[PDB]
Amino acid sequence: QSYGFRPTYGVGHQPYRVVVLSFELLHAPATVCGPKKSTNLVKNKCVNF
Amino acid sequence: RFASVYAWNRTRISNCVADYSVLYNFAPFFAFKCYGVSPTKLNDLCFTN
Repeated sequence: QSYGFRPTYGVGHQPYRVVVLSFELLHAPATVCGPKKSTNLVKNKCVNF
Repeated sequence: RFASVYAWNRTRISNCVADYSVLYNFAPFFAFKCYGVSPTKLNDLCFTN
């Protein structure tokens, strides 16, 4: 049924465009990633991976 | 004629089926925060008063 909007409506009735981002950071092959610079890889030495 | 805060208006509710979902169009509802009782499943609760 109709969901009409009028500018004269007050708060709580004005349209509220909503975008919700769903993540799945569950340990699995990761693709979408942030802007962190990749460094060289080092073996047999204690590091903060 | 909403009463002033110093003399607030108390209203008795008696035997009735109160649907807490038709009141969303009665007020702008800037904030609908609620305490121990949640309005989500409120329509499934029976009150002494």
